[PDB]
Amino acid sequence: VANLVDMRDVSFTRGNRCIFDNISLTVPRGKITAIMGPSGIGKTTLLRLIGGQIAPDHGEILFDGENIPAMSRSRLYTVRKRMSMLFQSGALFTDMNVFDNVAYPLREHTQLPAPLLHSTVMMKLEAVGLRGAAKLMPSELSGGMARRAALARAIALEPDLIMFDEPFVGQDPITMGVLVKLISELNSALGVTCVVVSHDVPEVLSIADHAWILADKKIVAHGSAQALQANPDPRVRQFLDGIADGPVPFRYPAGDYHADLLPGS
Amino acid sequence: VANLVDMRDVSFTRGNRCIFDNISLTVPRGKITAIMGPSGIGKTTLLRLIGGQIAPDHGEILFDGENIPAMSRSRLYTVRKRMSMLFQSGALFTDMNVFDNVAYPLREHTQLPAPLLHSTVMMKLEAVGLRGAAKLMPSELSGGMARRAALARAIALEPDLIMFDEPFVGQDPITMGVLVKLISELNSALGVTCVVVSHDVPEVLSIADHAWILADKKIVAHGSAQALQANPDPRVRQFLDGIADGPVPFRYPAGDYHADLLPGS
Amino acid sequence: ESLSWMQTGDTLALSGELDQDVLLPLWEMREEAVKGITCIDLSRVSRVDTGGLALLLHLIDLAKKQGNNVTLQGVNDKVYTLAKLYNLPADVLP
Amino acid sequence: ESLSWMQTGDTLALSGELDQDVLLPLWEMREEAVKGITCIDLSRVSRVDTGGLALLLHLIDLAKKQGNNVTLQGVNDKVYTLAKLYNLPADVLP
Amino acid sequence: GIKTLRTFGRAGLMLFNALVGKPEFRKHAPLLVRQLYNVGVLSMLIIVVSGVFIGMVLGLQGYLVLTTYSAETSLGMLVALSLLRELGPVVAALLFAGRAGSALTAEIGLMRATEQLSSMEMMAVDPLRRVISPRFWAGVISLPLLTVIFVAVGIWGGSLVGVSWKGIDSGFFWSAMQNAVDWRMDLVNCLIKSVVFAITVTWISLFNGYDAIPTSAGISRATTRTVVHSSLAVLGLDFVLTALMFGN
Amino acid sequence: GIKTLRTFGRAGLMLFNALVGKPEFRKHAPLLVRQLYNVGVLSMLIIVVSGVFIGMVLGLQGYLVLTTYSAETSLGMLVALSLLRELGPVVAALLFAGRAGSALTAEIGLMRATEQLSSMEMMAVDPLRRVISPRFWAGVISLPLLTVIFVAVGIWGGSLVGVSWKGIDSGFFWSAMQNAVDWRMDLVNCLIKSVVFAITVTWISLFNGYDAIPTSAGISRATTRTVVHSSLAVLGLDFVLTALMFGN
Repeated sequence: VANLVDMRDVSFTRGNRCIFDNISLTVPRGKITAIMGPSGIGKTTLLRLIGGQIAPDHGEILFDGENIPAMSRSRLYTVRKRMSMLFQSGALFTDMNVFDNVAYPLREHTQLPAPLLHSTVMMKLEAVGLRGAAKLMPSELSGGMARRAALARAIALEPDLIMFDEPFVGQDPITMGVLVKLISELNSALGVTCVVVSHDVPEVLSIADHAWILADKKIVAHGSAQALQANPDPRVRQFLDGIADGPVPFRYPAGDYHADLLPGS
Repeated sequence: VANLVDMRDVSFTRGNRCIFDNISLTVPRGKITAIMGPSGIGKTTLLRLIGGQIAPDHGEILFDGENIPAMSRSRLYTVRKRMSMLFQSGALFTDMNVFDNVAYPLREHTQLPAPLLHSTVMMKLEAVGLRGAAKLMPSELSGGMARRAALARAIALEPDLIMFDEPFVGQDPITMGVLVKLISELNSALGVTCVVVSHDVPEVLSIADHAWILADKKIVAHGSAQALQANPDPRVRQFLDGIADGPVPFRYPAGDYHADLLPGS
Repeated sequence: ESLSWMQTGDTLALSGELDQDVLLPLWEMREEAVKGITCIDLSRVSRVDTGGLALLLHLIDLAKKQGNNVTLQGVNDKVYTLAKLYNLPADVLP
Repeated sequence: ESLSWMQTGDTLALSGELDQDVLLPLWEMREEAVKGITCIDLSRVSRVDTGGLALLLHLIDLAKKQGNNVTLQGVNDKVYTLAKLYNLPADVLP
Repeated sequence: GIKTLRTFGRAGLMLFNALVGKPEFRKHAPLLVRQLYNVGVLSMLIIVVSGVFIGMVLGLQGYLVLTTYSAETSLGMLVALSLLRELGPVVAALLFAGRAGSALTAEIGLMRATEQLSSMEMMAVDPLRRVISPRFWAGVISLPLLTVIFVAVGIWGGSLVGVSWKGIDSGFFWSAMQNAVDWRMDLVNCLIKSVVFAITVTWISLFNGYDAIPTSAGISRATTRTVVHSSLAVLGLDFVLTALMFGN
Repeated sequence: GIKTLRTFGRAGLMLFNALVGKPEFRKHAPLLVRQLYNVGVLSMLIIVVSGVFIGMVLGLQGYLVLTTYSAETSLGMLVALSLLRELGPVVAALLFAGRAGSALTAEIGLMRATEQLSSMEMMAVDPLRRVISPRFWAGVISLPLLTVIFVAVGIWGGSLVGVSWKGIDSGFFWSAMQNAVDWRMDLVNCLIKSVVFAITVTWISLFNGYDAIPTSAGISRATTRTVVHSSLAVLGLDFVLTALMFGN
C-alpha cells in the first residue's frame, strides 16, 4: 500500500458545531507529513480521531488497510500498538519520573528483562537528548524538555506512525529547532512516518514532506512545502504568512459601527 | 529624558536561583522595544518587575525619572496609572463580559459619563478589532481574541508604557500577524511605547525597534533588529535562529553514557 | 489641566487638553454648546485623547441632531491619526 | 517471529528479527553464548530494533568481560543507522 | 521553617491589608452583592437539602434513643437544641467549606494563575481591597446566615420524622417544649460559633487562593489544602469554643 | 436533559468498564499500594486529628447533657455508640470527601486536562482499568478503614474529656458499660455504612475527574462538584441507610 493511512471522506460533527466535512487526507509511509490550519480549528481532534479514541460521524479512516472504526476495541489496541501521539504539554505521567515515565510502554508490552529495559530506556533518552534527566520528575522539567521526553517515550515500540499534536507551540526557536531536528532525524533514521499537526509554518514546512491545509470546515490545499508556498489561494495565502486580513476576517462581525457609538443616534 | 524607563543595574535573586544579575536596559519613549531570550528564563519576571509588583534585590529601575521601588505604594498606583501589562492568556476578568471587561480601568479611574464610557469602550473594541464581541464572555472567546480584547482594555488610559508578556506565544501566524500589526499600528498611531518581552523572533523582530537579548543570568546583546540579526555571537547566534545546538546545550548533562547502559560494566 | 469653550456663532471654539478628565465640564451642557453651531474648530486644543474623541463624536451627533452639516476646522494630525486608528467612519467624524 | 543463534567457534552467528520479543530466549544464556566468542556476525538478521541493539550491546560487554576484542561482521546499514541515532559511542558498539 | 512563621505571617499580612484602608462603600456594594450571590445564595441547595437529611437522621436516630427511655416529648429538646448548639455550626460549616470554602480558592487561586490578579494590581486598583474583601465579607455574613437556614430546615426535617413518619407529637413536640429550647442565649451561642467559623473558613478559604503556586496543579492542591484546614481548624475551634462556651 | 439521563448513563458506563475485565493482579498491586498511600495513608492526619476534636466535643458537649440527668456512667454508651453509629461514617466521610474525595478528581481530572489519560489510552493499556480501578479500590478499602481509625481516636478523645478533664469514670466509663456497647452488630452496621459511603464518594469523586471539561477552570469547578455531591449523596444515603438499618 502506497500510503500509511487514508482518511477518505470524513465529516465529523461534534454535536452542533460540525468540525470536519468530507475531508480527504492520505499520509504516506516514510513521509513525515503535516497538517496546518487556523488555531483551535480542531485539528487535534483530527489527530485523536486517527487514534480511534473518538469516532467519525460518516467516514472511512483506514490505517494501513482496515478501518480504525471497524475494530474490536481490543484489536484496536493491537493496532494502536503501532501508533503514538506526541501531545503537547508533555503528557508525562506526573507520578513516575522520566526514566520510568519513558519505560511505561515497554513494561506494558514487551517482556523485556529489567537490565535490558533499563539500557533501552537510557538509550532512547540520549536519543531524544535528555539522558541526564532520567531521575528527574516530570513536574520538574521545563516545557520543552517535557515534550522531548514525551517524544522519547513515544518512539518506544517504534510505532511506525507517531503523530505530533502541535509540538513546537509556544516554544522559543532554540527548542523549536531542537524539536524540528529531532522529529526530522527520526524519520530520516527510523521508518517512522510522523504526522505533525501544527500551525508554526516557518518551522513545520522546514521538514514537512507533504502538508495539508484546512479551512474552518474542510481541507483547502495540500502538496509539497514548495508547491504549497507558491499557492495562489486567498484562504491559503492568508494562513501561509499571516497577512492578518483576508478571507478570514480580522474584524469580528458587528453592526454598522454608528449607533454603537450613538445609542439613540 | 531620552528614554522612558532605565533599568540601570538589576540583580534579582528570587531566593536560591538568581534570575537576573546587574542587567542593564533602557526603553526609550516612542520606540516599541522588545526583549527576548530562552523560554522560561524569567523575562515575565522582568516585566512584573518594571510594574513594581515585585521588588528587585539590588538595582535602580527608573520609570520616567523616579525609581519604581522608591514609591509610596500608592504613589506607585498613581504612576502605574501610566502602565498596562498585556499578559498572555488574556487575563480578562472571567465574571464581566468583554465590554465591561474593557471598561474596567475607565470606571476605576475616569469620572466618565455612562453613555460616554459606553462609546469609548465600543470604540476601543473596534480599534483592536473585536467590537462585535462586547456581549460575549471571556470564557467564550478564543485564545487569540482573548489577548486582543485584553489589549483593547490595556490601551485605555493611554498608558504610554504598555508592555506585552509574550503575546504572540502559541499563536497561529494569522493571529500572530493580527497581533504584530495591532501593536505596531498603535505605536505608529499613539505615543505608546510598547515593551514586548517575547521569544518568537521572526515575528518580534518585524516591528521591534530596539531589542535586547538575555542569556540565563544577564543580557548579552541589544541594538536594532538589523544590527542584531547580523550579530556574530554564539549565545546570541544560537537563539536568533535556533541552531538547536551551541553554547546552550542540546543534550542535558549526564555521566559517561557507558555504564549507564552497562550497570556494573 | 484646562479646557475652555465658546460658541462664536457658527464656530464651536474649544481649547485645551481634551482628555477623559477635563471633559466632564463640557459634556453636560452639550446641547446649548451645539445650540446654533455650524462647525467646530478644535484649534487651540493642545493634545487630544480617546475620551475627547468620544465627546467630540457626540457633539457631531448633536450638530446633526437638530439637523445641520457640521465640519471640523483647525483639526490636528493626531486627531485624524486616532480616527484612522479607531477606524472611525468619515460619516461621524468628518 | 524467529531467532536462531549458533556459536561457530570464533563467530557468534545469530539470525532473525532481533526485536524486544524474540530477544528473551537469547538473553539468558548470554554467558555461554559469548563463551569463547571472538566476533559476532549479524548476517542473516532480517531487521533490528532497539531492544536488539541493547542486547547486542550487552553481548559486546560480555565479549569484553572475560577480556577480548570483539568485532561485528555482516552488520546492517540500519544497525549503524540507529547507532548514530542513539548516539552510541564506538567503544561499545564497534 | 516556611509554615513555622513565614507562611502564617504572610497569611496575617494578606488580611491586614485586605479590609482596613479606604472606606470605599458605593464601589464594593455591587461587588458584594454578586459575591453574596455566588458564595451564599447559590450554595443554598448545599445546605437546604443537606440540612434536611442531617435533621431527619438526628430525628430518626434520636427517636430510637429516648424511645428507649420512652421520653418522646423531649425530642425537639434533644433534636433542635443539638443541631442548634453543635451540629448546625459544624455540619453547615463543612458543607460550606465545600461549596464555597473550596470553590473560592479554586476561583481566586485561578485568578492568580490566569493573572487576573496581577493585571488588576497593574491598574491602580489594588487587588486585595477589591477582590479579597468583597469575598471575605460575603463569607462572614453568609455563613452565619447559612447556619440559621440550616438549623431551620433541619428542625423541619426532624419534625417530618417525629411527626409525619411517627404521628407522635404535634405541638407537644415543639409548640410545647421548644419554648424552653428557643431561648436567646442559645441562638447567641450558636451565632458566635457561626461567626467565628465564617472568619476562619473564609479566611483560609482565601489565603490559599492567594498563596497558591499558580499552576493547574497548584490550585487543585490548594483547594485540597482548604478543605483540609477548613475542617481541621473548624473542628479545633469548635472544640475550643464549646469548651469556653459550656465548660463554665 | 444532559444530567437527566445522559450524564448518569455515562457515569455508570465509565465504571462498568472500570473493574470487570481482565483479572490482572500482579500488575495493579504496586499501583494499588501507592494509591492506598496517597488516598488513605497520607490522609491519616485528616481523620486522626479531626477524629480527636469531634470526639472531645461529643464528650464535653455530651458530658453536660446526661450530667443534667446525672447519668455520667452512660457517657461511653452515649458517646461511643453515637460516633460509632452515625458520626463516624459521616464526619470521617466528609473529611474524606475533602482530603481524598476532592484531591482525586483534582488529580485524575488534571490528567484528562494534561492529557496523561488520552496518552495512556494511546498505548494499548486502557486508562480506565489501569488508573480508575487502582484508585477506586484504594478508596473502597481505605474509607471503611479510615472510619475505624476515626472512631477509635474519637473514643480516645472522648475519654480524655470524660477522664482527664473530669476524673469521673475510669473503667466505669468504658471497661464497665462499653461491654454492652462494643457488640458485633454495631460494628457491622457501621461498616456497612462506611462501605456504601466509600462506594459513593470515591465513585463520584472519580466520575468528575473523568467527566471534567479539561481546563484549569474545569477541574476546579469539578472539585467543587465532587465536594458537593460527596456530601449531598453522602447525607442522603446516610439517611436512607439509617432508616433501613434502624427503623425496623
